[PDB]
Amino acid sequence: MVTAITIMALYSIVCVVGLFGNFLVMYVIVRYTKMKTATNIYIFNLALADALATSTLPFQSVNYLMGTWPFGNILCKIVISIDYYNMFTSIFTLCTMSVDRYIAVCHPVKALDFRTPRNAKIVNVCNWILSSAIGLPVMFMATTKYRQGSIDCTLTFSHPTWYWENLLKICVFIFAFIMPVLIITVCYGLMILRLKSVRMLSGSKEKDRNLRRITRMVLVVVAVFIVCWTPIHIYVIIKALITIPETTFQTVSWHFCIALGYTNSCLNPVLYAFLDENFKRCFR
Amino acid sequence: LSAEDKAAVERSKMIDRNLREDGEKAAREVKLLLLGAGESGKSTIVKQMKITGIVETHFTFKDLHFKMFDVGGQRSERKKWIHCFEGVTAIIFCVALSDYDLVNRMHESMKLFDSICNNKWFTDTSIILFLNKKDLFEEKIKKSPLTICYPEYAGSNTYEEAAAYIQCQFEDLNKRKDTKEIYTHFTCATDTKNVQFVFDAVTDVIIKNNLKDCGLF
Amino acid sequence: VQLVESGGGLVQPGGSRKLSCSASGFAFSSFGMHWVRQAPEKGLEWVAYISSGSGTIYYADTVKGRFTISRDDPKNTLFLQMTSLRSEDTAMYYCVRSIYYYGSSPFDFWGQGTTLTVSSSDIVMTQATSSVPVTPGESVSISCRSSKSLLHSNGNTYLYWFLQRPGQSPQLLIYRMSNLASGVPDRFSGSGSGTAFTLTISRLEAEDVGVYYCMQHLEYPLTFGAGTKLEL
Amino acid sequence: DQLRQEAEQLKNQIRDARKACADATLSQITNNIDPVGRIQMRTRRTLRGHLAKIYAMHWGTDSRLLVSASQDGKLIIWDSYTTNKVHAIPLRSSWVMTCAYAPSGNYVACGGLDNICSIYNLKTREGNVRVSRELAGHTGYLSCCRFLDDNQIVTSSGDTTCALWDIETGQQTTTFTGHTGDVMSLSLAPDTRLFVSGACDASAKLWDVREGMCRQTFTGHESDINAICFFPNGNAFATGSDDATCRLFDLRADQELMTYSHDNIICGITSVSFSKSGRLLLAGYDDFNCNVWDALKADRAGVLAGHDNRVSCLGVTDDGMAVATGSWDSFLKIWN
Amino acid sequence: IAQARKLVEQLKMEANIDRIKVSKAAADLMAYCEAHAKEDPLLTPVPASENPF
Ligand SMILES: CCC(=O)N(CCCCCNC(=N)N)C1CCN(CCc2ccccc2)CC1
Repeated sequence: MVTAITIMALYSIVCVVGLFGNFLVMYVIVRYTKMKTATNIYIFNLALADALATSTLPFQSVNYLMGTWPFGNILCKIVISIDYYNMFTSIFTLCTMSVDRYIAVCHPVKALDFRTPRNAKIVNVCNWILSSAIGLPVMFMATTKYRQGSIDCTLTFSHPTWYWENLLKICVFIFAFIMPVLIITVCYGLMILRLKSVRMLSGSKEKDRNLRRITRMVLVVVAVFIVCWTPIHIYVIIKALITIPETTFQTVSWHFCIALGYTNSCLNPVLYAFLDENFKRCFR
Repeated sequence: LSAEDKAAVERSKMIDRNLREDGEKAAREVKLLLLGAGESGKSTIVKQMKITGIVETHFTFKDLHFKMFDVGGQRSERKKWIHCFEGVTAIIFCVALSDYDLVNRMHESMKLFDSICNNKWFTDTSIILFLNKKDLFEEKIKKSPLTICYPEYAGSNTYEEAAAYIQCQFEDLNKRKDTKEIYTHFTCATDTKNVQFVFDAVTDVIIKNNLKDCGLF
Repeated sequence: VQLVESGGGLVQPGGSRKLSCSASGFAFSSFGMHWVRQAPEKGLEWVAYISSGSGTIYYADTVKGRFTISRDDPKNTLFLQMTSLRSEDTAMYYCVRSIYYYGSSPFDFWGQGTTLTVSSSDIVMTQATSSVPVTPGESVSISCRSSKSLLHSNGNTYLYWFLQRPGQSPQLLIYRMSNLASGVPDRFSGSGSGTAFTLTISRLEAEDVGVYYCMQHLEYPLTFGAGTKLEL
Repeated sequence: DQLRQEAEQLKNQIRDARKACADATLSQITNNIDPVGRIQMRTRRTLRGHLAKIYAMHWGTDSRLLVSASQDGKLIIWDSYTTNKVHAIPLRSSWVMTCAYAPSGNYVACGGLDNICSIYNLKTREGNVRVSRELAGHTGYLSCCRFLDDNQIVTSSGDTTCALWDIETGQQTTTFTGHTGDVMSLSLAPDTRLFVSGACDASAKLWDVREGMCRQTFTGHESDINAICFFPNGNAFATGSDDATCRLFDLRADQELMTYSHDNIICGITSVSFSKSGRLLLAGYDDFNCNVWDALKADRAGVLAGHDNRVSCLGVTDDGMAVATGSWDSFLKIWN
Repeated sequence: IAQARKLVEQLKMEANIDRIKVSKAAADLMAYCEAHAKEDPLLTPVPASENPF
């Protein structure tokens, strides 16, 4: 099973890169800048959520390598719950940052009222609460069932399995892909439309170059989100609607999609922090 | 452990939250340093916006609270207190268009603008530039040529051409043209459009500051 | 400054009555306020307390739950709401100002007090000399004996000395066992260590004879002393 | 108008008279004693309540409370032992360049770009801090204020003059007009019978509060003097300047003893203070960190690097137990 | 032009000062530093028993 070893190596390298980048971002944030502004608060929260999410990855890697869960019921519950929790926290932090920048650019006189560090902390805590609203039912539902020879972790408890599992899939698809994509796309599109008219970003070669760089960065962020989050949701829906016989190709495609999903967690520190112009100035 | 100091800590926390509330209320404000040459049109623009070392002027336009600091009343070295105003949102520089043939005075305003436009503290504080006394400019160009002040001026002695030349000469004085803006407006005495121009420039500066804070800029 | 009283009168036991203390003459929103009562046959006793901004409220065990203390900062008025009164609550309720910061002088001003009548781990201090007659000019010593070490870790012995003139509200004489209050003549003096305290008066005269009380502030509930009485 | 020649002649006479007395430099005398070695100082407390840059501070004579003035229009009084805030005074004008805490602890003073030394009354009934008096009469920004007692106060404004006020009456009793530049600092001798003012003409002066005459003038700098502080003995002082050079003068010899400079230091000095015994010499820089100069060997003895911006103010308690350095970072650390 | 006379008279008054030789003043400063170096809680770090911070 060379493909299995390749999948394990891919999982391990994704986890290592994500951990390293996230931890370096948290280090730079906590020593040099020291969370003095709302944007640094959001970047720190996103990096923390992504690091927690990618710390889950090698557990799944060893689970796939051994074909069973050896870590026990408590560890299964905590791993699954923090995986879902960190996914939701990362998604909602991305959406919050998009809305924050939209308000900063399109409603500046009111962004004076809103965009304070205290309001940033309040919104952060609220987002962690909304993420707990789905991270808790994993505590309420997850269990390490046993098969004839296999041991797997599932998230189905109530008798209406067809209702409940499909409801969970629809809820995650709607409140993790459709709504976040719509909100970040709308916010960033409106922000760029407004920035096309600012005097500081129009009227000369270098000013228009700066505007072009800003819109390139925004498009890169949105495109990375789409590319790293669409395949996994599409695959989940297709598998939920298709018999999809369990051959090697299905497993390889699923693990490739999962690696792509965690690629967002590994790339967010680079896009949001290492291209944060404050970080660039501190690094140059 | 903290026998009576519990109430002291409670008072400390109460006055701390009062400090935080006052700090937020002050961050809502937007400040504008005011400068200019001697007997310029600064008092005029103060009178346009209806609102003994420095004089602070507070006024509100379209749910925005402006504070204006007239500092020209301090007869001391400018290099020592000019770092107090670092972080001011913009600078409102007043230049009289009718003082190109008085004493030279236009050159004094130009050298002041050069000296406090390339300042180490105001390296990114965008300057809002006013040019008062357009009517006297119209009166005097027809009889006093602009070559009195600018001997190299090769152009027609019309109000529009001379005004554009003076505006370009003033906007040529910022060395870092890719860092700070210089908004220009010829002060008109109707419909309070001057405060509208100030509002637009301040909104642009607020947008730029928000972009810098967010990291996009 | 000025603190007034309102809400007294004879009350049928088991009823309810509200006492109002409206302050006029100081920044009421910055002072914590206490209620202190004095039974006709007894001495001062602590009742309740509110911090500045109503962030902390304490009650004595004998009135805990039954009573309710509240303040109206915009109106500059302090309310004590008593429910289910009993015959032991007949007293005269003083309204005490108190501000807490480093170097402050809490309990400095005492209201005139209302005289409500009802028909029909606690640091205990003793004052053995219940009364003593003297003459003007004599140097007189009054001693207070605590029951717990009042000397906190930070070196501040929390003990206060009050003086109650005949038919008057008590006034602060000494705060933290050594510091004189604002306006108190420099003849008064206080000294001693934990659990052993002394008030010394030199060249005593008239209009200084009354009942001298001894309070701690180390931890609630605040406890007064029996009160040494001077007389001519 | 030939008296300029006479002025030059007396300047040359003064130079020759204070040149004859130069038997030996203080470094030559002091080279024989052992150095104080590296001194570790750590931030015991950090006082974080100011939202703008801090331009001044001052310790109480009890060496526990300190008042700090920032541009956010606040004059906070801290209890340094427990970090609690004792008072938070809202200022009339948020443009404040100095503050002073009275020796008795009753009063505080505060001034700035408004040309007014407004003094505040702390220990009063009503439990609030109320403006006791607003001393007006300066035609330039105040740079430093120091209390002689609860009765009098000496200011130093940007109108090139220092003045002595009578707080109760509010009117100047003495005026010191000998400078030719902005008076950016001021320091009272321990006996408060004479003080020194550092001006932007690169020359300190030795004033007499009783008469109002400049006894001695100490030149030797190359740029504006930003700070000054008497030696605890009361017979010497050290001045900070914009040329990254701090030098220790001497009233009795009427000269400059040595200079505290280093080639790696090019940032000017914003504040100077002395340790309790005078052996050390703290000095704040624009380079965001302080330097503990050895006042007798001219060598360094440590660095106090904990700030993210210019340390505009710096002060050693009267018992010498701590050093408080407030910076434009809007944090006011306390070293030891 | 009275400032000329003001300056020359002030310089004349400042000239009549009994200077002390630099060695004596330097020795006095050194003596003060040595005598009071024991009561200097910044030079010699006192232990945390009497260090209020
Ligand atoms: C619809 C998406 C989905 O099903 N999952 C999330 C995809 C992971 C990407 C996370 N990216 C990020 N936080 N930035 C689930 C995939 C499967 N895992 C399974 C958790 C598990 C399974 C077995 C053993 C241990 C843990 C849950 C999330």
